Amino acid sequence: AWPKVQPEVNIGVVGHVDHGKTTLVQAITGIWTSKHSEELKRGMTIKLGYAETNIGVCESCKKPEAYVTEPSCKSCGSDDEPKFLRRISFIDAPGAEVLMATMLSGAALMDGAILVVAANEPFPQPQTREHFVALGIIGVKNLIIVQNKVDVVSKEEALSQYRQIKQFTKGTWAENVPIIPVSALHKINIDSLIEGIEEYIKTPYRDLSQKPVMLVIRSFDVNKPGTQFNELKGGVIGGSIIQGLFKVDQEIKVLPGLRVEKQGKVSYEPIFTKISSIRFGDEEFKEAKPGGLVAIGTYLDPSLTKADNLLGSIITLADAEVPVLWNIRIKYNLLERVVGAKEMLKVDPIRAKETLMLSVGSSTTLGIVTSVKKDEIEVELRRPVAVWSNNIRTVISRQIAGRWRMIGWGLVEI
Ligand SMILES: Nc1nc2c(ncn2[C@@H]2O[C@H](COP(=O)(O)OP(=O)(O)NP(=O)(O)O)[C@@H](O)[C@H]2O)c(=O)[nH]1
Ligand SMILES: Nc1nc2c(ncn2[C@@H]2O[C@H](COP(=O)(O)OP(=O)(O)NP(=O)(O)O)[C@@H](O)[C@H]2O)c(=O)[nH]1
Ligand SMILES: [Mg+2]
Repeated sequence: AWPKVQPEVNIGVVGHVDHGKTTLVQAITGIWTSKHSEELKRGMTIKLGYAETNIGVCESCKKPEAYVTEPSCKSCGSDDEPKFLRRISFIDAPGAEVLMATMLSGAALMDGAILVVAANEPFPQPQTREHFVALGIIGVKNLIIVQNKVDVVSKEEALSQYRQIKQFTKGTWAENVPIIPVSALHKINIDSLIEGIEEYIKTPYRDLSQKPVMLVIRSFDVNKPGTQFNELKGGVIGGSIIQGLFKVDQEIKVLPGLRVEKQGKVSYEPIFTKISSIRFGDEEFKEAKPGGLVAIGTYLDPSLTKADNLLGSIITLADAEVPVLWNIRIKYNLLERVVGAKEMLKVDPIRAKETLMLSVGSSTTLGIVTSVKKDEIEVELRRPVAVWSNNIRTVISRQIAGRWRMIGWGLVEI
């Protein structure tokens, strides 16, 4: 048998709209990540999608077919049980250009990524470029490029695009990134991709001694109709542990917390609760480490967590000291041009009184620029952000021609 363990690594799946990200995650895991009504009706990813799978290898078989996602080697002609390697998970991003902020929130959770490129579309499409640039900025450099939909192009066409992809990465941080051709729809060469994931997206070192921090991307009311009181539960908060670890029965807090009134002014009150349960996928555990998206059960009124209310928050231990800032100072750099537009225009300098969009951890916040210098801006935010470490990465977007566009990045200075 294979052990039941949490996933130990998060692999992002990014790329231009409809290039096959969600279908690729389904080919690997058997799971369709889209769970929302609007997603099913529109046939698109809107919220971050999630799926897990075990990975093993049949030691008597040849590679790549030796790599499997279930405890059988019958497919490669062996009655032996495959050796368990690890459990992995996928963060499935939306490709829609209007949803770049959601992609950015997901990239904060990624240990590595797959950039999906459709073989039957011109290269490089706007969000092929934009998601690529985003990965570089955020530092998700453990990248595999997947050439998808090879089932609907000729070998000559696939090879032509392959050369253009290598020339695109030439002279960049991604110069040595592998390109793996697949058909996600027809599950062709998926075993080669699994081998690639093992080779190029290793599980990173973790620091379990660091103060526990979870970035929140989901929150739920888990109570269903037709249930007895015996099985009813408090609110559930979902996200990624980025350092340390959490345990059942630990006192925790949600930051910045709840928007309330205090002294005639808007304030955020830290939400204190206790961990009632820990789940990854369909399995319960007593503790949670980095890797995977964890569901933290709490004793909170489920009305506090319903419908992703706490998206963008962080969770820490109750006694942790974490800055919660209404005003932030950013040591920044600007991109040369707007890479996500159909026509890439020059990026204008930041000006005082501009409204910018700031991506910090899983959070997305608008703010007004109150100060500009050569290397530094100060921003007054509409909602405070939890800043759990010094020099956390932020991504800066500007509204250009009616769309939020990534224009730069920086370090939040505390
Ligand atoms: N021929 C072919 N079609 C594919 C392949 N992979 C995906 N498609 C098709 O491409 C369409 C989009 O697939 P989807 O996985 O939803 O793409 P996406 O990149 O997740 N879209 P979004 O950016 O909106 O999340 C679907 O009709 C799907 O069946 C493939 O390998 N071959
Ligand atoms: N810690 C913990 N997580 C749970 C518990 N029950 C469900 N979850 C997690 O919460 C998420 C949603 O649960 P699920 O029952 O699948 O769907 P749901 O509760 O109907 N959510 P929604 O109403 O948003 O559809 C999943 O990630 C699941 O693993 C629980 O008792 N404890
Ligand atoms: Mg999708």
